[PDB]
Amino acid sequence: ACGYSDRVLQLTLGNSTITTQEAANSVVAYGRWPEYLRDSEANPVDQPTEPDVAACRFYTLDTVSWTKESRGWWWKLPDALRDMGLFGQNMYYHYLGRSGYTVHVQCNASKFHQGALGVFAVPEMCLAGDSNTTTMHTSYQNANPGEKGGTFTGTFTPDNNQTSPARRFCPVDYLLGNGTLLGNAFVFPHQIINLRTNNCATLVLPYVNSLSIDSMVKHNNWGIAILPLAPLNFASESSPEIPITLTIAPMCCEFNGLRNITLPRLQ
Amino acid sequence: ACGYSDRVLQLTLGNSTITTQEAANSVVAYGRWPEYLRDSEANPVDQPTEPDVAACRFYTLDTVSWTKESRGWWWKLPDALRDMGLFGQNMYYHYLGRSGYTVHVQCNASKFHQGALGVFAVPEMCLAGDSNTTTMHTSYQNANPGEKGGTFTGTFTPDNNQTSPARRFCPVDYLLGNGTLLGNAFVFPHQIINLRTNNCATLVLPYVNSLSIDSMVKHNNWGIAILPLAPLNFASESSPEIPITLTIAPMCCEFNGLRNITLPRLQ
Amino acid sequence: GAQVSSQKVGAHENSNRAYGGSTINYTTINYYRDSASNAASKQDFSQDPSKFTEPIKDVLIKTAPMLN
Amino acid sequence: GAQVSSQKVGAHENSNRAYGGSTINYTTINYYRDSASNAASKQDFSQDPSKFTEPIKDVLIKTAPMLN
Amino acid sequence: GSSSTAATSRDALPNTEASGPTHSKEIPALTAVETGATNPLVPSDTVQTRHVVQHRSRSESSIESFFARGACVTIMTVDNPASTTNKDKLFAVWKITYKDTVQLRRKLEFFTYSRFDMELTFVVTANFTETNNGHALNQVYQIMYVPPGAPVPEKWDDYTWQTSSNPSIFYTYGTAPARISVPYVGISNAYSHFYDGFSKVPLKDQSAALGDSLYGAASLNDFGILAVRVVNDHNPTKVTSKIRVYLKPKHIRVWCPRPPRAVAYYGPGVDYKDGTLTPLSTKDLTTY
Amino acid sequence: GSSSTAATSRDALPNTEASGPTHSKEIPALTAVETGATNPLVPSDTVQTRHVVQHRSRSESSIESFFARGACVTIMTVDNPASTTNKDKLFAVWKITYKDTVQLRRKLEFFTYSRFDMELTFVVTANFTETNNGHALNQVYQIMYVPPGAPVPEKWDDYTWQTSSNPSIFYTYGTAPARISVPYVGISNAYSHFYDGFSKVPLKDQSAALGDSLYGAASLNDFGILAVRVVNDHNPTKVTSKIRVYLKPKHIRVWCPRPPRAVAYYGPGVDYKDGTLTPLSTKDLTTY
Ligand SMILES: CCCCCCCCCCCCCCCC(=O)O
Ligand SMILES: CCCCCCCCCCCCCCCC(=O)O
Ligand SMILES: *C(=O)CCCCCCCCCCCCC
Ligand SMILES: *C(=O)CCCCCCCCCCCCC
Repeated sequence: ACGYSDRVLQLTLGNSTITTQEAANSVVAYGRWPEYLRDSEANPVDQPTEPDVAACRFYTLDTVSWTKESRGWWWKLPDALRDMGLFGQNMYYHYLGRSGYTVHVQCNASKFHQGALGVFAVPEMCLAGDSNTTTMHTSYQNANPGEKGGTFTGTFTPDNNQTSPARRFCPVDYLLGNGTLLGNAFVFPHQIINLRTNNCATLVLPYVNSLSIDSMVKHNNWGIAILPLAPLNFASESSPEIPITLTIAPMCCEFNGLRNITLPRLQ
Repeated sequence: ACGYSDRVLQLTLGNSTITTQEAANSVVAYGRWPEYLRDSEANPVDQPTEPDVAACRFYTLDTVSWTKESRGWWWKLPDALRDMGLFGQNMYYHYLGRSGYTVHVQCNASKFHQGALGVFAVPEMCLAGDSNTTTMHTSYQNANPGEKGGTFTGTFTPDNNQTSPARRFCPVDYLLGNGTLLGNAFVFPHQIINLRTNNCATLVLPYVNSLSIDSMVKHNNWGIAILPLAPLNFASESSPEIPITLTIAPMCCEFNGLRNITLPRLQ
Repeated sequence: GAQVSSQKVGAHENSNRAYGGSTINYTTINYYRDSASNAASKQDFSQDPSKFTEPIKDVLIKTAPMLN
Repeated sequence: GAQVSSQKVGAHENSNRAYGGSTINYTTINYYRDSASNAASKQDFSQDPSKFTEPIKDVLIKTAPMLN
Repeated sequence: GSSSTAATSRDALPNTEASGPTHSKEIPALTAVETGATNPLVPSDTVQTRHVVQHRSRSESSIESFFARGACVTIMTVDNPASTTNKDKLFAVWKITYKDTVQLRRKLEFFTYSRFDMELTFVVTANFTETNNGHALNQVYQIMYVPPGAPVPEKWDDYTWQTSSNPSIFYTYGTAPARISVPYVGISNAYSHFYDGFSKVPLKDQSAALGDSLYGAASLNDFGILAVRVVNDHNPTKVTSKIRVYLKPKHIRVWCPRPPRAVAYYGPGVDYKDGTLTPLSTKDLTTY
Repeated sequence: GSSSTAATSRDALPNTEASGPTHSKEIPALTAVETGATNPLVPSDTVQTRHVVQHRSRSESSIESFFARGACVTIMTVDNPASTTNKDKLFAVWKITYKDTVQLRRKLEFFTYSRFDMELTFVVTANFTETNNGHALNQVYQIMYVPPGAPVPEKWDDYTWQTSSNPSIFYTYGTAPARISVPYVGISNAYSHFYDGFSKVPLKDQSAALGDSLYGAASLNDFGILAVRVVNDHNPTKVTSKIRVYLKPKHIRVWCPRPPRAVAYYGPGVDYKDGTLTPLSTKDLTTY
């Protein structure tokens, strides 16, 4: 009647707005919109900080590039937003924090391009390490890349330097980087950016954890995994490239246990 | 509101379903949906066989190829379905039969192709023969090609072998293969597959005859004629080709006068 | 303090004055104060799978185009 | 949730203020949720043998000629 | 006195409704999986169907029923040797976990989080080892739960086996397997099957060694240990014994489904090992 | 609270009625067995009778009562040898069936189809075999049901004995025989005692080998296997054991009566063997 459509959306949070004209509806993970911590589930007793529009707004991370050789990308939350404006400051000044998110993945191309990205949001996205001599050895620094994220690989390559081990993840793409088959990742909240259909993915994520609130600096609640289910192609070019951009807004974030700021060892 | 559309249809008969996303509505010939024979119009008194889903389902015939030199194609009904599953068996085991049909012609291409097919359903589609020395001489075998159908030609070529005459049709395209001008074939139930607009034609055909029921093995009730009203073209290629596929479902078919099976001379 | 519940009978004996038919019940009495000590009742609930099969914000009407 | 049923008494003790006479009953309580776990009740039904002994379409009257 | 007993696990699934031919703009068959939704079709959406009164139910695939089994989670070895042995009498210490074996672990790991009461059952077997004819009298075993912080036994007979506060089971050989229940004892609102994090934040101002910890590990799952001994004094003929521990999660709830483990387990985390990464076998695309 | 309890199995049969002399066109005695019917006569139809109050009943020949007995359907052998043996420790694998023995099989085969809950009882016995004086401690046995598709154990101690999902019974030697019940588990609406058909249609367009299958066989009756082991580790004195399995069909219904097996069984089908086809003995026609 007025022409409203699944494909055309506007999202506004704080001082930020996203528009899209080629959406494929949007997902609310497990049917649960983000929410503040109810009194009946509360646990730290101090009055929480709730930054509201100062932190619940769209932050855009560094753009990456999709090519025919890309195996996939991953980020962790809250880690990818640790250095984002007042969200990052509130996270590091407090022992505890909780937050939900709107995740908007952006990737446009043309009616002559093809390819499809699976965009998965995974609760507790534990990834496999690079070692066959020690388990659970990925270091804090390598497990937490911040906004640059990390990547998947098509080949497991064990680290053989036992003198100074690399201590990083070696996440194999068809094993979802965690020992399970990628074809089943669709039981996690997801969308697919299939270039002939849509140019974005939107996932609204509730805070998920076995606790009401926890250490954001120690623990990532959600992982975002983006993998090419169908490879990028274009006209008859051998090396096409198109960018992928992530923009994420915290939602209903609240924090407890205020003290001096955490200054983490990140390199 | 929900986005329902003329162009997007689903047809389901028996265990078969057709979908289309570029339809141009669909035609019900002479406004009459197929029906079983009413008691007030009945004639053989034996209890009829009505195969229902065993025969009233979509059968796909062998695909043909449209090129710049194609003059057109024709099929007859029930003949084109004579060897199709239980429809064919019920037809040959009974003296009498009647049936309506859903005819779905399929031909997709691209936004850079052009061309237009007239798809006509003709009651009693009598075609002209190849002879200028004998009339009404096309043989049963040549008049009934089965699912491969036959073709139209742009040139009348009289058979001059009077020793062993070919005895086949010589159907000239602009004379609709029957001595009348093709420009007037639109008074028959029809659709046009014009590649910029639609990729299919759907014709629902009632049983039409001067009798309530008749010999399917002797007599075809309907002809399907497909002719290029505008020739196939593409980019600047000299020899484009695109396939045309026919899928036809019998509807409300019923049969009388059961006996041993008819074994016809078809070659 | 007995709990009496009904059984879902699968194979029925030739009997309706004792077994197969006139609803066969069973009895449970908890012997311990701690509920962790209890047996499992197996009287469990089902739910709609939608939070996993249809987690989209705008309702899916299956007869309609998903994208519109 | 006890089931009380009667016994068919065969040998009766010299007693009618306790055993033999004033209907002797017995008690059953099912302890399991699965009915396959139940004992057999043995309270079973009989039927007419006609589906095997007289499966003829037209009724047999024994005093009459079978063929007529 | 007597208590007597909305879709339940044992309810019949929906009937199939009869449906006939169709020709319309309704398009159930066409869909768009990019949205993240699965198309909710039933057969009457794409074929003609008859009416069928459905009697099947999903009673055996409820979470409770999928998990209603004891699974072996460890084998503990103990012995009772002669007093003249150079070797110490063996008592066993096992850090409680479902990750030392693989079958229950894989089933629980279809989910991210769970809550349950735990039933533990103990099967105890014994045998002679020296080709001797000497005998032994029936053994009694002490299975002591030593929760985190309590003193772990260092000798089969030290003071810790007094168990004034730890729960202990004294099991008699040859009797019915021992069994206890435990409540949901997690320090969180649910057990975490996966913890994407660390127990320590490494600080810039501190040495790397001081801020280091294992990936994916936390006391979320430190439940302490079982310590087991043969209570009988040393005997001249040595007897060795094994205690098999079976875990059944009862009264269970689970959250956030996951793809199941597809390559062999490799330690208590999600790590995998080279040479085990090829679960699928060969099959040609157009071969049935 | 308390529930308290149309021809039943224990009802008295019909009384004999008194009947006197007769002279008429009524002809009960004459009949025609060509019709396929049995003549429904009682004694008062052909002789003079007195009145008799009948007290006998058919209570013990109801289907339930005819089958209310455990019957041995197999004997499984297992052992627990020294660790120094060249021979592997024997665990047993038995494909579940009532056709390895003959008595229950013949009774069930009075019928074409049946439905029942199954009660299985297990009697376990053990003995020494080497004339040695060495001893063994009381054994525990694991009886694991491995349903079709689950991994069958290849060694007495491999991972499959974890039983996270298969049901297992751990039986202790010297205690009451083990016992479980199973529901009617058939993939059909009744168990088929006879299946006149094949599991494969041989197709013209396919090799004969590819379309071949055994006559009368189908997964209608594939119920999987029981796998049994001695759980105790190897002992210096070898002990051998036997597990006898008894099957009682309870809560039973049966359909389509058949002539009983009259010549010796010969495999799991109806085949017979040369030399066994003469069940009847000699008796002269006019000799009482
Ligand atoms: C005498 C016996 C005492 C038994 C003591 C049981 C102690 C608690 C064990 C908790 C088991 C936890 C299973 C889930 C573990 C997880 O979080 O991954
Ligand atoms: C731990 C013990 C488990 C026992 C498992 C019992 C498995 C089902 C057995 C079905 C018995 C079928 C008897 C009739 C067979 C037939 O169809 O001929
Ligand atoms: C409800 O519990 C009252 C009905 C009591 C029925 C008999 C109880 C059977 C024995 C239970 C003993 C106590 C268990 C610790
Ligand atoms: C009906 O069941 C109520 C009357 C209860 C009578 C006493 C029950 C005896 C003990 C049964 C225990 C529960 C068995 C699992």
